[PDB]
Amino acid sequence: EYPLRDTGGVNDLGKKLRSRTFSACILNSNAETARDEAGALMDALDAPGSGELVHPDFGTVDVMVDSWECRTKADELNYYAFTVTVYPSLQDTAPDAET
Amino acid sequence: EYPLRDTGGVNDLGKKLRSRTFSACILNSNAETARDEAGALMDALDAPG
Amino acid sequence: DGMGLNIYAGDNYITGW
Amino acid sequence: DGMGLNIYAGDNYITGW
Amino acid sequence: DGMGLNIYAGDNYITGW
Amino acid sequence: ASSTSATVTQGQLQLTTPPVFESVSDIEKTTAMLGAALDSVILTASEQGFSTDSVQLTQLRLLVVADLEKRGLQLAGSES
Amino acid sequence: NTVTLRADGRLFTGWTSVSVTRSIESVAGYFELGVNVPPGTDLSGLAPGKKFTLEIGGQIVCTGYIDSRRRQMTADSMKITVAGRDKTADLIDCAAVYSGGQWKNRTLEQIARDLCAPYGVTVRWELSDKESSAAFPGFTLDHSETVYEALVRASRARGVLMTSNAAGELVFSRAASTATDELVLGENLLTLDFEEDFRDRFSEYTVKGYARANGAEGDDIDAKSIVSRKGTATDSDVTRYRPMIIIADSKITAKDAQARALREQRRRLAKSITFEAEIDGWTRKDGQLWMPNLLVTIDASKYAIKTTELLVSKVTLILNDQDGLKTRVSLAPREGFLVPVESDRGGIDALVEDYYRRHPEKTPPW
Amino acid sequence: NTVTLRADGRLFTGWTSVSVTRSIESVAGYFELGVNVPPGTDLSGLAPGKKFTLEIGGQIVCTGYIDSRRRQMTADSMKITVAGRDKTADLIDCAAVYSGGQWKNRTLEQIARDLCAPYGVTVRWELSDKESSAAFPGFTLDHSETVYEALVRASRARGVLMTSNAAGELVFSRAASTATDELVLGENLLTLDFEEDFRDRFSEYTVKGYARANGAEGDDIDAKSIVSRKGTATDSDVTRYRPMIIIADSKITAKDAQARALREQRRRLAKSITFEAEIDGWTRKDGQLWMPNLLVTIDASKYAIKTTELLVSKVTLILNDQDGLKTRVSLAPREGFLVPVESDRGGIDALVEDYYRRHPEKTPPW
Amino acid sequence: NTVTLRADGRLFTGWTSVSVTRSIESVAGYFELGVNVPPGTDLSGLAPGKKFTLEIGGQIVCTGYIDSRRRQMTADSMKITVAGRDKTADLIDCAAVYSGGQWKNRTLEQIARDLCAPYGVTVRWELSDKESSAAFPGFTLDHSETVYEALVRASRARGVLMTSNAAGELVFSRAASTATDELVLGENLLTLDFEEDFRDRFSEYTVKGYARANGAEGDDIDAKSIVSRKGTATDSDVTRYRPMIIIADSKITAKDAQARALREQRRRLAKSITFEAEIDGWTRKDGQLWMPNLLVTIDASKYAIKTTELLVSKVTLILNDQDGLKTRVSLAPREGFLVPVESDRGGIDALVEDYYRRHPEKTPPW
Amino acid sequence: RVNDSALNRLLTPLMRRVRLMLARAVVNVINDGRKVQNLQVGLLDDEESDEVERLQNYGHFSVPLPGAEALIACVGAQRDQGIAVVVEDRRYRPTNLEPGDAGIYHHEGHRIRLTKDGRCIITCKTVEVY
Amino acid sequence: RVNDSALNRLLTPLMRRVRLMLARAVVNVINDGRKVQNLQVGLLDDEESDEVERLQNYGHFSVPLPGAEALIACVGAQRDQGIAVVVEDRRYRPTNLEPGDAGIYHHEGHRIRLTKDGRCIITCKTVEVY
Amino acid sequence: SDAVDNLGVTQTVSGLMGSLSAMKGSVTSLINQPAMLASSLMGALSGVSS
Amino acid sequence: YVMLAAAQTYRAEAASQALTAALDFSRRMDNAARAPVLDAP
Repeated sequence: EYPLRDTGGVNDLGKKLRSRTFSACILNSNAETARDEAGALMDALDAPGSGELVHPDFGTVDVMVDSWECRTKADELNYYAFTVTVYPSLQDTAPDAET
Repeated sequence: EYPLRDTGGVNDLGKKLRSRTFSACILNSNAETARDEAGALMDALDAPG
Repeated sequence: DGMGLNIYAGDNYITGW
Repeated sequence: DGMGLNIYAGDNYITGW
Repeated sequence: DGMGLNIYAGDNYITGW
Repeated sequence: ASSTSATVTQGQLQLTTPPVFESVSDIEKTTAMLGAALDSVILTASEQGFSTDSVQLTQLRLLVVADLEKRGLQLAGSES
Repeated sequence: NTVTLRADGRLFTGWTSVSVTRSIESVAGYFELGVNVPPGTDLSGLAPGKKFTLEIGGQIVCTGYIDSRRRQMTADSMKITVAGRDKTADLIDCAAVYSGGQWKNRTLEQIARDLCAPYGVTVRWELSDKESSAAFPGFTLDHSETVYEALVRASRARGVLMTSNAAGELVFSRAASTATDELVLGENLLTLDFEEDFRDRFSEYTVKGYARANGAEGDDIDAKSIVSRKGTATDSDVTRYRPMIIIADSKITAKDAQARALREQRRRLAKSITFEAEIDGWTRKDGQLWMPNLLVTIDASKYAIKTTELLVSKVTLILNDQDGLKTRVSLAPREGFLVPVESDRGGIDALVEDYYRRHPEKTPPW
Repeated sequence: NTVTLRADGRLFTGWTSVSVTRSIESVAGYFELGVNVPPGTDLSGLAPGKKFTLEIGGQIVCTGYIDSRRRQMTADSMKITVAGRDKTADLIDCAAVYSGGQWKNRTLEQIARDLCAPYGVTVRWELSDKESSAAFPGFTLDHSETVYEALVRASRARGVLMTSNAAGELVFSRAASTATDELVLGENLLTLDFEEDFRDRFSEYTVKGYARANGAEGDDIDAKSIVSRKGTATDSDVTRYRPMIIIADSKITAKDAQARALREQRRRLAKSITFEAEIDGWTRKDGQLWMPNLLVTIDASKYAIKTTELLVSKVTLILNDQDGLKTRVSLAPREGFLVPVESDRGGIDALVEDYYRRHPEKTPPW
Repeated sequence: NTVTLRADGRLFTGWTSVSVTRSIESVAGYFELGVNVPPGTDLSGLAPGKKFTLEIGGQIVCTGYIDSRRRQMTADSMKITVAGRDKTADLIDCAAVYSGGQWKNRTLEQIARDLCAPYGVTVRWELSDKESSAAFPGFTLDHSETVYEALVRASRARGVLMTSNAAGELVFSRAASTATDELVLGENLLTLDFEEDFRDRFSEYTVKGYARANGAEGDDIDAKSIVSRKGTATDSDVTRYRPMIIIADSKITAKDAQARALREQRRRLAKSITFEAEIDGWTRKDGQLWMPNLLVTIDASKYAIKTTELLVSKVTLILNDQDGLKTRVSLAPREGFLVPVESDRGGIDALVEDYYRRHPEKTPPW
Repeated sequence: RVNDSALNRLLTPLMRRVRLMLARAVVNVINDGRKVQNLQVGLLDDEESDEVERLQNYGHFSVPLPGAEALIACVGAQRDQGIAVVVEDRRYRPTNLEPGDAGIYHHEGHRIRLTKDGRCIITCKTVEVY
Repeated sequence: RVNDSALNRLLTPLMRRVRLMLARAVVNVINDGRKVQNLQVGLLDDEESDEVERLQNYGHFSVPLPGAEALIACVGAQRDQGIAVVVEDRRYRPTNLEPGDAGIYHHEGHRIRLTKDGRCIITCKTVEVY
Repeated sequence: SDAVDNLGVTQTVSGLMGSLSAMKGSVTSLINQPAMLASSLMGALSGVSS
Repeated sequence: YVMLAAAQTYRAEAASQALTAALDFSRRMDNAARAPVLDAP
């Protein structure tokens, strides 16, 4: 935006990353298998590296987690809620050396 | 995100701390044992180490 | 610029020399 | 460092001397 | 003051002279 | 205008061109001629000045032809 | 329009932040780039001492050697940078080496070409003056003096200003003459800044020094005129008394005194009035990059500014993420970067010299 | 209480931000104002070189010449300022001009009046001492030395401190004697700052130099006493060894050495202990403005401070929007701005002089 | 692990913010503490001039005299601090006092012990060299020179570096030999910073000066060799020409020339490459505090860094509320703090000297 | 001391004193009544200096004529305490001598010269021993 | 001017100019054709200075031999305007004299010496009055 | 000495060889003084290692 | 005995240094997937 001028605009600059996110739930009829599955999900989300996310909406992608939650309510004995946000595992150098 | 280019870099440095939080309730029908338990839990919550 | 203005203004107490 | 870089670069107009 | 304290403290490597 | 105003380019900097290198078919002919001549030189060198000369000349031929093809004809966004 | 760094061996194209600087008030142009790579990869093509050549698009801006490379990483961030200057900056911090410290009868170009020989820098002389090429009756070198110090000492007395070319050469530059571009407040300006301070500009600069008496002139010059030398340059912009006296730098005659007095007055004029603008594009209106020593027409009349023509003095190109493509162009009056012979707009010799000075592209008779 | 700037021709009343500074540790008082006008209006009454007179309410604070004027405009803001100093600041950057560089037998007031004649500054001498008026046996001027440099060099040897008046004159100021105002922590203080650092104050300052032998004294002085001169001044606030040796500035005698040694000790005392306060009103308790050289009584006893009387050293008046009306007053001990003759609280001559020193409003016998 | 400040009379244990500094590139270690007390209490025990001894846990870090104490209070907040340096800092700002300026035939340790006698600082000499103990054929003292200036000049001439001990003494320190600690990127690093600039490192340093001709040597030395002296030290890290010429500091022989030329090269090497790290614990791995002059093994391979051993150059301990317990440790190559005799890893005398140099804990023959 | 001009203002006086320490001068008036010769010298331009002492070695004396060129060496870089070490009179100097010579002189002949092969020439007009 | 190295770069030239004001030199060539003696001196190392004028007091003259040690005193701290004030020849100097003496010599004897008890000794080979 | 001579086929070992020759020549002096003998021997070993 | 023990100690230190050199040689090589390039020194 210029001073004392009306016609303005914007200039393009690349494209920001695709920040995917989803909400998941772990529930059973045993209240112990549910806890075991929730623990497995915790320890698999909190792992070093990038893993094959499979989602009915996203598809098959390779992402690295950024955050997650595990909410229960002390009244629902089987329910465990999760909310995850993931970023694509795009690892490319800046200088991009050539010959 | 690298300017004037589509691609961007993402790198991992360790793992964040687990910020576990919970809520609790302490009630007793004596209406004085409830106060005693609440005070004991306050003292056990504010302590070194 | 607290010291950068004390140079342009006078200084009856010499900084150097 | 606006002036701290002008020392390392040239200065055809001498700062002192 | 990062440099302003190095003057009040010693400097076994001289800054000038 | 002084020389500080103008930005120098690589050709002038290395100077401190034969017309054959202007068009496309002439570039193709020149590359073919250089490749054939250097290949003949390598084959002949394989009998006098046996080994090191040939091993160096083959890589020189590869580098020269690669430079000419990658910079003269294989330009970015060339269509027919 | 990609910035390629021709380091030793291979090209490097993508960057995270670019900042290049160029000016005629300096003997070098520094560049600083920001690189981002996965932790653990090899960064050996960008090391101190490598031979670099910055190429913006298809044109070369700087050439020389890499100076510094910073690498840091904290609990939540990672930053790597790289720096460097021209090959002309090799003279700034390197001590001048010559066998006989004294040049008897040499000109400034010859002295510079004899001093910048061991390093590799090439001297370029652009002025076509008849008095700027006047040889030194004697020029000695203080020991442990850098090439930059020696050449600046000589150029100050000659009135010339020394600069670095865009190809790493040394240049004794000449100010431009034709207005090539236009900067206006309404069309192509994002930010202006006009400072007009009179804390340094005086009225009468008078330079005093000692005459020449070493050798041949010692049998001619008398005792009093050895010590009694003087030169004057008067300014009309300051109306009160405001004088200034300058002790000379070397052996001084009357014409040499007038020359330096004028050099000092014009340098003060250039340093007083300053214009700064932030345009949107790296490229010019014609299409080339923005570089120093360009005469432009300023039309900031909506802000009640009465300046009409200025000469650019500093150009810095930026590629920050928050900025985009910007270039902060700084401007100063042309009359501050002139040689004492020329002026801003008594015989046949004078008429011919005036013609060949008005038309610089013509070949002088010499 | 409007700040009117009497420029060349007409008055200017409304301002957006005002900042005025005054001190006795300086030879000028600078001001900076902010002006806001529609883009395109003519701003020519506020130009560099114009003769300005700042007038707060109905009283003049500064008078002199305008120095700088900045104008900037970005995509969402617009800022214009103006600056200036006194007419005494004309001496600071101007080179002293006199015909014969040497004054044989003159006093400091006469030297200053002969040096400040071409410019227009009027010299004012307030000290009634008998030793501060002692004539110089000889005083020469280094060529290309500013009037400020020469007068400061002389005043340092004399022990006097040089300042600028509120009407543009030069003043050889005298410290105040009567406690006029009161500053307490409970009533009229918004912010205090008490710094007490002992990184510079020493125990024994001793000055050494060369005696006088040029001419008439050369037929009397011997060889050893020419080089052997000394003066001492001891401080009782530093209980360790902590000495200091000072090479003199000019030809020295014993009494002159003692005077400089104290001058140095008292300047160190003044620079060591510093008080700073932010009061609410520009005006004083009586009603006049706040100005330097005033003896105030400090009652900051709720903060366990044991200082009782101080002397104002710097007053800066502010009219920012976020500030309102403020004046940051800085304070230093009085014993740091005295002449070596006087002291902070052997014959008939001594008694009479004491009486006429305790009562300054009386006329001395001279 | 409590920081007790033994002031004059009693202990002081609790603090609000603590910052201590120590280095071998300096002659003192400064500290700064913050004290919060009810407004109106007495803070006499913390006054300028008191004799303080800082004690971290059960160990003493600094000892000397208190320098400054700041007290400020506004409408919202209130802050009191206190500062101080070592007793070795008593020499930095105090002028050296000796009866006869010239020392005829003395060594550096004897000169230092004669100069630091009036103050109270004790000199400690750690080097076991045979050439660093070579006596000065003559050493004069510029009048009004501080003890710091004189001893630093002498130490620069000898190649030794001077430093302040942790007990307040002067020390002519010796660089460490055995790798005692390990700093890795994955285990015990919160933040690293690796700067590697080449704007100062040259290829060939060469020093020139004047020979010795005063007195006994004046009957022997000829005319030309008085003026013709030279010394050279070449660096192999800069591959371009890059020379440097140094005009010497005192009377100079060939061996002395090379000594300073090397000292200069090693100081530039130390000042060029710099590592900085923020570890979590004040204490070391064994348990003692972090102090300068320690040889650590760097294993920052994850960030592609090829340095293996470094020497700590500066340690600053912090106790801020936002920080916790931190100590910012700075590292420089060991080869920059060596004497010109030793090197980083022609007869029987050479073999014995090599053995007793490899094994420093042994007693030399002397 | 952040701006270029501020740094110039801060650093100028030291260089001015350095540049003004040593100086040349001309001699206009010589006073010999004092125990040390008092010259009246003329510095760079529009600058005089009265009562400037001249220093000469023990055992030698000479009274230069007006117009001689002196080397004024200011003591402690003050432009005061100016002392004249040498006063040369280039208009009256003996020229074209043998490689090894030494002798007194006067501004019209009068040479007591010591020449190569052991010759103590005494060229005067009326020599008077006493 | 925040960094140590930047401050060193800013402050070095002034100290270099200070340190290169007073200097020693060796005389290699003496030219006497000019009205002032022109020496060809040699400074610290790999540095020569041609046509350096020598200043001597009025009434005295002498032509030193090559190899004498001169004290070059640069004017205005420039390494130009070099002026030689004193040129000693330590190889040919009279030694072991009485407390109060004053004379003139030559590089092989030839002493016009003034001795304590009123003795004007004139030791030469062939003295020729004129 | 044999070890150093085997080393010296590629490098320059003349200084160490001369030092060893001097040590061999001055054996009778070293036998009487024990400290110098051991110090010189370890210095020679370190010289070989260098 | 002293000569023998000293020789053996230097031999052991040399062996450790040789291991360090070998591991540095192994570390020199990269491990990231990179496309090949024509080499010309």
